[PDB]
Amino acid sequence: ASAWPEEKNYHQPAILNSSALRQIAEGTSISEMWQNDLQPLLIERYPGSPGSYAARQHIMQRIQRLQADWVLEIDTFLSQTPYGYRSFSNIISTLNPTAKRHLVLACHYDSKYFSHWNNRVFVGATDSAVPCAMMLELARALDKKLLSLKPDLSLQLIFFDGEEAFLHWSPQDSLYGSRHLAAKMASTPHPPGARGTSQLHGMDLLVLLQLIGAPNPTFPNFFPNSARWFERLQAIEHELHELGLLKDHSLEGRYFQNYSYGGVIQDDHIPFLRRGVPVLHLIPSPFPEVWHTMDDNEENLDESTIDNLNKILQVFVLEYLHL
Ligand SMILES: [Zn+2]
Repeated sequence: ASAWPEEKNYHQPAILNSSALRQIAEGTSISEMWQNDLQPLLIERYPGSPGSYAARQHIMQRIQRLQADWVLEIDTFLSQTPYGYRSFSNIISTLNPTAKRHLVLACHYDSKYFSHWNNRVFVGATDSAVPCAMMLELARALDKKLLSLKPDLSLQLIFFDGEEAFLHWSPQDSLYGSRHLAAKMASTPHPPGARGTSQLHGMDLLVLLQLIGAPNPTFPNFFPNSARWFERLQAIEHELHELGLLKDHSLEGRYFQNYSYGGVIQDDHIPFLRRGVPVLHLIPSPFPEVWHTMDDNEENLDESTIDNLNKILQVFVLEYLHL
């Protein structure tokens, strides 16, 4: 009986030096991300809408133009909703599908349904268009390094559909895509041909980004079994800061603060956490002031903060993968 699913417990990062850190900082472009990945997502995209379809096409297109060998899968299913049966489509983007272990980054690409109000449309800029754009920018910025993966560990990105409740949150009205994907991966043998391990045993760590893009975010350390990874984000932020690689940033107002949070926050990670998957939940506490209002738009996004977080995340990913 192989003990490979236990490898994640001991996996250590391969830390980048100063020179490598300046390279990562210089290799990501907040303006390119803004125009090529984010703006096309700032549209009404609740499940089943024409916008949902457009969002999904945009995401698959931006991934397909890259050199790395991404394998795209659309996981489509039906679920009961307050409005009756509906169709949903998760987008899964994987490097090295038969690779036993994967570091997983995720966000939801749907936008909460709201009828038009005084000609205003809800586009959920921080929730979660920016997290989506950040994942695409990461795939783009690290493309050359990720191409080299073509430790049986690789990378996977998941864009969940239907994270939002159609009405207000309830156990049955919310997290449609993730409750579905979690159960699916929990009952899918992995790697192919395996006798007793599933795709969930292969998830080294689930890094879920939500509500990112507002000013002064503060991310607490939610789980003891991922606490050492939270610490790495703290170390990275601190070193990028000391090297002068972040913009309009101070240690007093650092994003990753030494402090926990006992309460449960409902999000796409829940269905995975309840099946034993380690989670690093990158959601700030408190939530952006514009949370679930028509003001969660482009105008209220803090550009340098997103840029800083892009650098932190890309470094975290390269260190995890030893790239
Ligand atoms: Zn939301």
